[PDB]
Amino acid sequence: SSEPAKLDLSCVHSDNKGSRAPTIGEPVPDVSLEQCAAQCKAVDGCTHFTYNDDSKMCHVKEGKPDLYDLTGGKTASRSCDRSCFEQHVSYEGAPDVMTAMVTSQSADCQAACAADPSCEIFTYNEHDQKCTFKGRGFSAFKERGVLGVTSGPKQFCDEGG
Repeated sequence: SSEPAKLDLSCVHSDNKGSRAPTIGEPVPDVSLEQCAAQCKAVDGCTHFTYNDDSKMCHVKEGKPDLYDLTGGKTASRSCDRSCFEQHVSYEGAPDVMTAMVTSQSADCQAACAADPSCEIFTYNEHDQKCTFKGRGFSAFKERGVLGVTSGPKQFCDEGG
C-alpha cells in the first residue's frame, strides 16, 4: 500500500523533540521521516518539520526551529544535507543573529539560519548538541580546526545553499 511509517532519516532529533512554529497546511499521519521530509519539500514556506513517532503524523512548519519536549517527537530541518557545511570550525566572537539551540543535528541550525533574513552563518556543536547563529563579520571571529563543531555559511545545502 506504500507510505511507510517513521523510517530513520539523516536528520531527526529522535530524543522526543518538537518545534514551536505554524503547522503549514495540514499534517500527514502514518508517514515516515523520509516521507514527511518529502512533505516539507512538497509545501513551500517550510523550513523544518515535526514527525510524531507516536502518532506518526507529519507537522510541516515554518522558518526557524523552536525545540521543546515532545514525547515521541522527531523534529529536524527540511534538509539533512551537510554538503554546504564546514566541519571543525566555530564562529562565536561574531555578533549573534539568533538564539542558540540545542539539537542533535546540524540540520536544525541550518533551517534556523536559512530561514532568517539577517542570518549568514551557523555552527553546530556536535559535542554539546548545540547551534549558534552569527551575522556578517563572522570571518574575523572564525576558528578553524575546532573539534566538536560544524558550521554553515549558507542556506539549506539541498534547498538553497
